[PDB]
Amino acid sequence: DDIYKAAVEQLTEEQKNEFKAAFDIFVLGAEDGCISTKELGKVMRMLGQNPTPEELQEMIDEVDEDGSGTVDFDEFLVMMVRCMKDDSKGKSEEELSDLFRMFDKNADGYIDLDELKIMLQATGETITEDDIEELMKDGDKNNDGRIDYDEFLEFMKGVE
Amino acid sequence: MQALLGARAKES
Amino acid sequence: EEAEKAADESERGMKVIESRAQKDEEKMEIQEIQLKEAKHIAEDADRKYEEVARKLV
Amino acid sequence: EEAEKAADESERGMKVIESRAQKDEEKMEIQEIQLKEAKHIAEDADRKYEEVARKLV
Repeated sequence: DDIYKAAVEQLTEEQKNEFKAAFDIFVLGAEDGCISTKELGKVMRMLGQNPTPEELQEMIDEVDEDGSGTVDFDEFLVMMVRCMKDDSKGKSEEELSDLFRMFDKNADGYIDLDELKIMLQATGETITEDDIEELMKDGDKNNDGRIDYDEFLEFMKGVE
Repeated sequence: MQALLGARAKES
Repeated sequence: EEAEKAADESERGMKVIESRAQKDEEKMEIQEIQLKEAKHIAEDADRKYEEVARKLV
Repeated sequence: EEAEKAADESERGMKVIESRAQKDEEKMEIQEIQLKEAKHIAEDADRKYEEVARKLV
């Protein structure tokens, strides 16, 4: 959920106070005052849409930063920055291959933790082996100790 | 959001 | 006299209805809260099913 | 006029709370039916749990 909380960070927080007032409104129909699954149904009919107990509960999961089983206010910010289809360039076989050429610096086919640390250190931004290794895992669903390209897709899926 | 909030059309 | 009887019938009605509305409102909230729980039991029932079914698998 | 208005206003009171009882009644029936089904799903899922738990065995 660090993408939605980064949007929170990268965007202004007065929109977040706006969503706080909207969440105060989201006590209406809320036997909890919050946005739970049922409360997401009623908040969305208060918001205009209506997701499903799976869609409401999954947005909950999709806003479960803490795993609070609800859409909390912070989770409601996540929601408002979460209910569309925008993450672009769909980097896949073609584009993530263009990338994997450098992700897998090796010109071989595996972003090992060294390939990943090198690519990150090349990003210019601050790099941690927490970063490098969490991203290894996001890769290493096959768990090669080294991000394969399928691991690379389980890692950078849609991410741009 | 716009047509709903009318004069206060703010969120989206 | 009839208007007062009507005041009493529309007021009693309102009170009977408020009582009924309250019974139905409580049943609504009771069934809604319990629905969320019944759904959570279904999620848990399906969850325990999946844990055991997955073990079966 | 006061008695009739008491009846008329209490009747409007009643219409709103009767409509509320109706909304709450419909919703509690909906939630009750959904509860029964969420519970039946849970029971079915619990039955499946047991079907799979005994089949797990």
